[PDB]
Order: sequence, then structure tokens, then C-alpha cells
Amino acid sequence: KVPTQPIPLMMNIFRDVLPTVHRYYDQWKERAKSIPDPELRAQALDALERKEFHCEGGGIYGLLARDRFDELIQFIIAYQIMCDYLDNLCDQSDYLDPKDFRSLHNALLAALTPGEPLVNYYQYRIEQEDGGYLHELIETCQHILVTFPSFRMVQENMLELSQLYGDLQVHKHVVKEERIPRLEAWFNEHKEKMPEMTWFEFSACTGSTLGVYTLATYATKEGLTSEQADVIKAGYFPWVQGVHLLLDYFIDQEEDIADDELNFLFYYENEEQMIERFQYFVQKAEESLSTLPDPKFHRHIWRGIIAIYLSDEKVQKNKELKKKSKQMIKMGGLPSLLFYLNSWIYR
Amino acid sequence: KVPTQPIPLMMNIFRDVLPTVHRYYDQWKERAKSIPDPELRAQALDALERKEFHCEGGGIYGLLARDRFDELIQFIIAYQIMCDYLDNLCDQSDYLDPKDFRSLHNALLAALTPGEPLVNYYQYRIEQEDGGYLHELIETCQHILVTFPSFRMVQENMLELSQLYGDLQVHKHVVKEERIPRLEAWFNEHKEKMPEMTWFEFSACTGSTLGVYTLATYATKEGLTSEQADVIKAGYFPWVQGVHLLLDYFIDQEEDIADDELNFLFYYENEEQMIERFQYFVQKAEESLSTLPDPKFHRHIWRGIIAIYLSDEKVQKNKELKKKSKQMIKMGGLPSLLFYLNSWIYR
Ligand SMILES: CC(C)=CCC/C(C)=C/CC/C(C)=C/CC/C(C)=C/CO
Ligand SMILES: CC(C)=CCC/C(C)=C/CC/C(C)=C/CC/C(C)=C/CO
Repeated sequence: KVPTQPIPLMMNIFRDVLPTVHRYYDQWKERAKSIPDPELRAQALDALERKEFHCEGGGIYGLLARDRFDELIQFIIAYQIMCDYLDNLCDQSDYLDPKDFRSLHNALLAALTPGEPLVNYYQYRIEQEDGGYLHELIETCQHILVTFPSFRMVQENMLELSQLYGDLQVHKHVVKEERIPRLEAWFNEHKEKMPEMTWFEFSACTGSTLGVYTLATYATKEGLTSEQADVIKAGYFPWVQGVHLLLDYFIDQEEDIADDELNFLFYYENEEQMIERFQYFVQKAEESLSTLPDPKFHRHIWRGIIAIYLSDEKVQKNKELKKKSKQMIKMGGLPSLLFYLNSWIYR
Repeated sequence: KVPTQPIPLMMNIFRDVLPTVHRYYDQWKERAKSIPDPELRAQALDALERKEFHCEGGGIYGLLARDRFDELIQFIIAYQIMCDYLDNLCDQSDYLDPKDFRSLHNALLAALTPGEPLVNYYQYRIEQEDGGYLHELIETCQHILVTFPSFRMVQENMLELSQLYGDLQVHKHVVKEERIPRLEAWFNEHKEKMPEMTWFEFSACTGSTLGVYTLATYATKEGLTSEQADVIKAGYFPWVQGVHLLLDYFIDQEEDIADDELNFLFYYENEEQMIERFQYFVQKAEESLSTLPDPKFHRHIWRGIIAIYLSDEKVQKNKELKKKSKQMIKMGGLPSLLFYLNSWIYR
């Protein structure tokens, strides 16, 4: 059974999760260095250099599936490395071709489809020589998921989340003036299936990978039901994924204002509405998490997400953002403790 | 309104205590570089390089005296720097002259005696040109303690603990064959005023500086009575200071065996008696700490100190020492958590 008390949970993270994540992550970093195309190589290494925390955090789900610990972490790390690599490729495109963005994000759907034939995902861009990097990441996922006893029960839900994630990455990276019309028209197709929210709130809800890792985790269990697959998806989507990305965008505000970059928080009528809706998402997130198996573990993952995000220098070294962050959610001073602990370690 | 819950306590330590200690400690490092005598300079800088954790730990007492935070920490740092410097000078003496050891440790008594004229503390050794390093550490303590409204009420108790500490440093640093005879004669002078214990248990009890820092902390209060000053002294001496040094000796066993260093645990008739007496010290220490003002603070700091000691790789990587440590004190998974956290940071 998973640790649900802080001390054993933290001990298992430092002893088991982080060394196991880094065993595989550090192997991908060595592979990325051998990418022949200098632009693909740079984007791969930048994602690996800057976004380690995504894999370190995602790997914590390993604790729910000890019998498949190494394999589940290898899947989460391969899938998350792909997301961060592809995000860099889309963010750094000089061409802004949505066919390219889509073709790249179809790699994530291949990763979730064992025996899906691998295509040239780079077919709509000039840079295509990755020495098999992307194919190796896809095949890693394919070969692991197929060994999970209830993968077939969760696969449809994983693909639904991955498709929504890919759609977001396509629409938000096109030429500035075409982004919001695409996102609004895209939201309009899903809004009937969704709780009452805005196009930009929906956009945030689709931008997380947490639901995919949670479904992959429970895929390791014998006799998972279609009913439970659906409970597990609904536990994270839309509310938890929403809070995750609303925080990501909260922390990235000052660089988005300065770099004229798409930030979903900027489409709220005012700050009062933003804080009120954020608090609503948090309450709905707490309610959705409580429906899950191992609810106490999920509530710990979730508190950890909020705390680590709000501990960012961008929040804690900005008097205004720090004040507004405590208005959004009170965390018993954990964000500040993590900032000052971090600040002490690296000096 | 002193922080006692783990998150706010830890946040204050990382935000307030450690950065403030680091600032004053760094200023002492730069001051030490100006020591003219090459050997005194080498010993001052070595103590400062190796023993910063003593000041980091001692400074946590600042949180009991928020009004006097910076001044109390400057006192604690100056006193502890002096202790670790003098320890080095006595350790690395080629002549092992107890007159030298005594004269050096008389600096600690001067530090606790404002308006006292100072001697040449180096008067019994070859190396004497420190450019005022030791005088400035003394004067730093003297100038801070006079500003504490209740210093006069705790001064006698502080001088008592400082005298016994000085006595221990004198007796333990002489030639190997004179150490135990000196330590037994010394204990025999104090035996009748102490709870029942061995000369080597007594030696352990006198070797900590916690009592001095705690007394200095409550010196910052208006209208401390003699009764209260005696309660505060008894809260740390002898049981808490005893646990502190017995635990230090416990962890360093393998080191002290192979470097043939003096270790007071080796004078127990066997391991079983050593563990039995340690458990007794722990109980008396818990009892004496519970008599203090802010008893949850004192309990939390003491458990933190124990957890940090037991997290040492010397304990956690040594199956035998790990078994004995878990007999000696029940800390649950905290030492193991701190071990794996440290292992991760410094991989
Ligand atoms: C009891 C405690 C403190 C538990 C710690 C819980 C932690 C560290 C959770 C990390 C949160 C997490 C899963 C982050 C992953 C980030 C991710 C997948 C980002 C993709 O954009
Ligand atoms: C919260 C942190 C990182 C504290 C660091 C400080 C450490 C490691 C302290 C452990 C030792 C300690 C509390 C010593 C007290 C000072 C003293 C009298 C030392 C002489 O043995």
C-alpha cells in the first residue's frame, strides 16, 4: 500500500522515485546529445535541461504501483520527455505550420497505441534527422503499456486526454491572430460535454499530463473496470489539470506580458473574477480527487503540485504575485518554506 | 507567539536563522584572513571551514528572542566560533601544555564578563600574534550581553557552564596518560552537587554550549528572577547537554577507534550499559526540557538536533550502528528521511 503520511512519502521520493527517474532521464540526455540535426538536438537538450521537475514529479505516481515501479516510471518519463521536447519544437518554430504541430503531437497518440506504425513525425518541417530519438521515446511507451494488465481498459481515456493536449499545442502555437479563433471554435465542440467554463479555462484543463500518468498507473492493476477507468479520468479532468495549468500560467505572467505571449489568465474580465474562478477550480479539484482510489495519496500529489508551483522565485521574489497567490490559495506557508529551503541549498 | 508547528518553524529557520548566521559567520571568515600568525590563521580558517553547522544550529535560539534576533545570533556565533577556534588550537598543539589550554579557554569566561580587562590568552604558547581576532570575539560577546536586560540574573549560571566546558577542554587535550586522572579528580570535585553518573558521563554533560545559548536567550527578557535562571540552566544541564555529546561520541565511534581519539562511550563496561544509560539520559532530558518556557519549541529543536545527528551516513550506512541508534532513541523515519534528502542534494 502507498505511503500517505508525509515522512514515509518524502523518504520514498528521495530514496526510490528521484534516483529511478534520473537513472532513465540521464540516459535520454545522453541519447539527445547524439541527435544529428543541431536545432532538434538543441530543443531536445533544452527541454531536458529545464523541465526535469515534470519527470521528477510525474515519477511519484510510481509509488502507487510498486510491483511495476521501474516500468511505470520509464513510461511516464518517456511520455513527459516527448511532451516537453514537442512543446519546444512548436514554441521555437520559425514556420508556425499547424500541420507540423499536429504531426509532432500525433507521436503522443502513437506512444499510447502499441503496434502503431511509426511515421516521419517531422514530415511538415525542415528539421527531420533526430537519429531515431522520437521513435525510441514512442516505442519505450508502446512496449511498456502493452505489459500492463488493465492498459486496454484505460487506453481510450488516455487517448482522449492526449488528443485534447495535442489540439491545445496545435491551436496555441499558430500565428498570434489565429490562436483565439481556433481555441474558441475548438472549445465550442467540447463545451456541451464540460462543466460551465470559458474557452481559456478549457484550454488550461487540456494542457496537463496528470490524467495520462494516473490512468497508466491504474493500468498496472488487475481487473480495473471501464467504470473505474472513467472515475480515474474524471478525478483529474477537468478540474485538477485546470488548477495545474492555471498555476503554470499564474507563475509565467510577467514573462508573457513582456514577450507578448498567450496567457489564459489574461482573458478574465478582471483579477477578482480570476481569483474567484481559481478558488472554484480548487474546490471542484478537491471534490474530484476524493472520488479516486488512494484518495489521500492523490490529495498529497495535488498539495505538492500547488506548493512547488507557488514556491517559484517568479512568485516568492515578487511582492505583488506573492500577495495575490495567498489570496488564490492558503498553503500553511509551504510555498515559502520550499522557496527558502531551495534558496538555502543553491547559494 | 514563538513558532512551534513544523512548517512555520522550518520556514523561519531557512528564511531568518540560516541567512542571518551565514552573514555574520562570513564576516568572521574575512576577519580571520587578517590573522598575522600563519599557524593561528590556518587553525582559525580550518575551524570556520569545518564547523559552520555549530553556528547554524545555535542560531535557531534567535527565534525565542525575535526583538533581539540579530544581537542574540551575533553573541551565539562569536561564542561558538571562539569554542571551535580554541578546540582547534588545543587539538593541533605540539606541546600539549594545560596552562595554554586553560589560558585559551579563559577567553570564554572573559566573553561572559563585560567590563573585565583582557589578558594575552596565547601567553603560554609560541604563536601569539592574532591581530586582536580573539579579543574581538570576546568584545563582541561582552558588548551584546550588557544590552540584555536580564543578563545579570543568568551571568553566574552561564559562567558555571562556561567554566565546566573550559575544564573539560583542558583535561581532555593533555597527553593521553594524564587525561583520565585529570577528568576523574575534576568529576570528584563536582560529584556531590551532580546527579549520580560516571566521570565520563559528566565529561559528556559539560561539553555542550546549548545551556549558555539558552541562558543568553532568556537574558533578553525583562525581570527574569534567579529562580527562573536556575530553572533554565537545569532545563539543559546536565541531561540535554549529556545527550548531545553522548550522541556525538556514538556517531564518531568508528572514526575515533581508527584515529585513536578520546571517546567517553568506550568507558562503559559494555554496549548494553551504554545503551541503558543513554535511554535514561534521554528520559531525564525530555523531563528537564518540559520544565522550560516555550517547551514545544525546546522539544522540537532537541528532536531536530537528534534527527540530524542520526541522519549521518556513519549511522545510516552502518547496520550495527543503525540497530543500536533505534534502541537508543525512537525518532521513527525522520533520520532516514534526512539521510536520503542529503544523499539526493549532494549526489
Ligand atoms: C507529502 C508531500 C510533500 C508530497 C510531495 C508531492 C510532490 C512532490 C508532488 C509533485 C507534483 C507533480 C506530480 C508534479 C508533476 C509536474 C508535471 C507532470 C508537469 C507537466 O506539465
Ligand atoms: C536546519 C539546519 C540545516 C541546521 C544545520 C545545523 C546543524 C547540522 C546542526 C547539528 C548540530 C547542532 C545543533 C549543534 C549545536 C551547536 C553546538 C553546541 C555544537 C557543539 O557540539
